[PDB]
Amino acid sequence: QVWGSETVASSKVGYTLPSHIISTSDVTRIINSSEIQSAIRPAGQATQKRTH
Amino acid sequence: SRPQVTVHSLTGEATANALPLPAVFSAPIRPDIVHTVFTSVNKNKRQAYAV
Amino acid sequence: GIDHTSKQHKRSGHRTAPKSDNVYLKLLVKLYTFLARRTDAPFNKVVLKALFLSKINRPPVSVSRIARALKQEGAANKTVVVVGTVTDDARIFEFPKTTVAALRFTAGARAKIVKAGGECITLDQLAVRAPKGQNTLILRGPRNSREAVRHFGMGPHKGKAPRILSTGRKFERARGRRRSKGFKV
Amino acid sequence: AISKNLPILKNHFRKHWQERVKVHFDQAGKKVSRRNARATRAAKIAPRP
Amino acid sequence: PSRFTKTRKHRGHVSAGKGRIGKHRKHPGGRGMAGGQHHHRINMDKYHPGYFGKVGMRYFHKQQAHFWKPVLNLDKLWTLIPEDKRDQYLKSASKETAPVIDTLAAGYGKILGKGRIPNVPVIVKARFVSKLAEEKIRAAGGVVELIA
Amino acid sequence: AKSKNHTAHNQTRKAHRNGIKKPKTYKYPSLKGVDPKFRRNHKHALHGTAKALAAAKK
RNA sequence: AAAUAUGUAAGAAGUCCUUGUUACUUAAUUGAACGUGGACAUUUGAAUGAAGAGCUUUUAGUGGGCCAUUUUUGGUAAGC
RNA sequence: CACGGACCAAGGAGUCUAACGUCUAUGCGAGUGUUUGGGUGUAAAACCCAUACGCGUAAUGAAAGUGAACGUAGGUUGGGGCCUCGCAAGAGGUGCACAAUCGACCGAUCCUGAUGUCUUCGGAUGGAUUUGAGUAAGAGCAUAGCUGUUGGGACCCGAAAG
RNA sequence: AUAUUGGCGAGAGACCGAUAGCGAACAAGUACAGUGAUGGAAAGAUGAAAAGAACUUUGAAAAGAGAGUGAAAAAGUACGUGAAAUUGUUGAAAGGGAAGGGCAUUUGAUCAGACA
Repeated sequence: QVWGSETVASSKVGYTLPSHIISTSDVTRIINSSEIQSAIRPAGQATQKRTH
Repeated sequence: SRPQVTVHSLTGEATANALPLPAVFSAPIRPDIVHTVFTSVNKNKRQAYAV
Repeated sequence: GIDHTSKQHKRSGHRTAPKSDNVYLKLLVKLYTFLARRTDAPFNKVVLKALFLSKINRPPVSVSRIARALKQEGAANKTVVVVGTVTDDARIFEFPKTTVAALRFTAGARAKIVKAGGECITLDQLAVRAPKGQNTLILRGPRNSREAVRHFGMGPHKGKAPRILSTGRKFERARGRRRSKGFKV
Repeated sequence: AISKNLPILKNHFRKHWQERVKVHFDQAGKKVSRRNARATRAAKIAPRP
Repeated sequence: PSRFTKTRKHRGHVSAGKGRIGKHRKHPGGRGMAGGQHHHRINMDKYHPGYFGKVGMRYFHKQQAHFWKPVLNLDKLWTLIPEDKRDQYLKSASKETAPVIDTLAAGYGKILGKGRIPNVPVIVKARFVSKLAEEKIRAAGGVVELIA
Repeated sequence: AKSKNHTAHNQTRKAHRNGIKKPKTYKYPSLKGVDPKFRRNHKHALHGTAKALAAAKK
């Protein structure tokens, strides 16, 4: 009642709990879900071979 | 639809009662804003000094 | 010893990461570094730079500008991306579906788009729906509409609004502004 | 004295101004005093409003 | 925040960002606006044209409450109706049911014709209006009532 | 108490540290100083032909 | 009448053909300007290079200079 | 063969404020600012708030005053990103910000000055080598920070004087 | 309702911590100076407790050496700690009108690190 929600709003004049700029704070799940992994090239090595 | 926090009794003994989350806990957690607000707000019970 | 054709140890002149201490925007940046690195899509490189941008360089994109841009031909069904803030404009009254993606939506713009039926989307949702940025319009907003740009280049015969704290007669309408008093500009 | 493109300024601090500065540290104290005045008036005085 | 300053970084360095030649001095061109006509003239010309001289007429004992007349544009006229009622009146555009708008009550003394309200009848109560505002409202089927 | 009046010494170095750049010409320059008669006619001509395109090309 | 120094150009905002607008101009739908439409493209109209090109804002110090080669004034000359 | 410095300790010099500019961060956003004050209080904190007021959303002109869509809020030239064809090179479509440009709109100035009628009032319409710190789908308000400006004892010390 | 660096009584501090902070933490507006108006300081700290050294010895005494009190006199009223400039003693090293420094090694002195 004090801080509001999707249902209730009251106890603060025109106050709205602020809004996320990212749906998921975990980016591993986003990167590894399905479609990005479909849409990305294969990868190399975490550390490169040295040439010459 | 919300994680259903259980209520607990004074002598331990967790109750059979569970309440939804008030959405304040799905609010965003911004350490930077808490930082700035805290500095400015903790400056506000200050008391003047001068020679 | 070397005769250098250019300044040594010169930085690129481009912001390589955001100054913001915002955890969530750094997470977006992490996502889009990955995408620009692994997708070969120009879209995600653009969105990454625009994430790095500052506020005056992320001016707000009006919902009326979104509607204007969806009145383009072949573009009604494009998702409209704004790496910034989408503000409302009551001066429109007929507003379409508009799948819109952006960092921040105001209450008014959010309400407007949801009432017209469209969906207000984060850039991570956009990434999940569109890794290469398929079917998209990037909309930048007006930078040289600012009170400060009103003053840049201030000199004679250039017309760029003196820096002044009190506007009116007795404040810089005299000599230098009119032939009757010495000269004009 | 005069410099790059900056607005012309009008600051009235050429008198002995820091003989007449007033800082309001008494703000909350006077609020409490004012509330106790109203309450002790409404007590001492009457059932009047 | 004193510690994120450059006096910190100039501890050790003799002149403190001020030069070994100028040898920072107190008021070496005058104080404030000394020299607008003599030795700061090029500053004032170019970046402050207009500064020196008189312009027009004096108004002795001028109130601004007289000249209070904040303006409103047609593109912001419908913002004076509550959002709950705005769609209601917008649909079903009918005379004998046309909205009334108290522009003075909203804080607006004159009404201006910037742009393109919808083709709905409206009753605009305003102390003043412009010609194109009157034309656009009457073309959209409304009317302007004048008030005091 | 006499001074060094004038010298153009070092000044080309100064000018070339930031370089004498061309004024970066453009298409469609200013029609400033161009004859007003020409300017009026040219306005009416452009209006007529753009009207022709708007009024023919469907 | 030099040497040195100096301006311009070395093509896509280009060249070619046909043809619209005009209240300007012409004796004249002749010209001028802007153009539609079509044609010529990757040795596209010299060389070399291009430790990225273009643009903006803001601000510091400075605003006593001295030396050498060469040109050169004054002065008998001068570390003038 | 200029000045200061015999030595040691301690002290010791760009600070604070009012208004400001550029940049940056944050919050809300065509709006913003709770903290003059009122409520409340585990009390000079934290929490809550009406009416306003400020700046902004409309300029222009000495003023009287007037007051921002011919047209998918214009056209052209470029323009990232997207779309279509292709395996590609590349071709076309759409093109935000932005730059340049010819136009339109508003105000001032100079003109033309109609229908009309306290017959001197009125101002339609159409213009211009003229002019604005303008419009042409808003961007601002507030807090904080470095740098910089002005007033201040104003980086510290220093006159002869009045 | 407003002001209020004086007085009185109270409560506090992102203040100073005895060259600071009021001039004054102390017999400070004191001592002192000046005809006068006026000027105007320095100066805190033994130790829990004086328990502040009985007694012997040398010395004319001051004191010393002992003894002793005390957790400690490496706390003795010239007292918390007790830096530096400066000095004494001892030790070590070098030195033909300066010394000092840098690189590199000799010589002497001193020193850590390691095999399961």
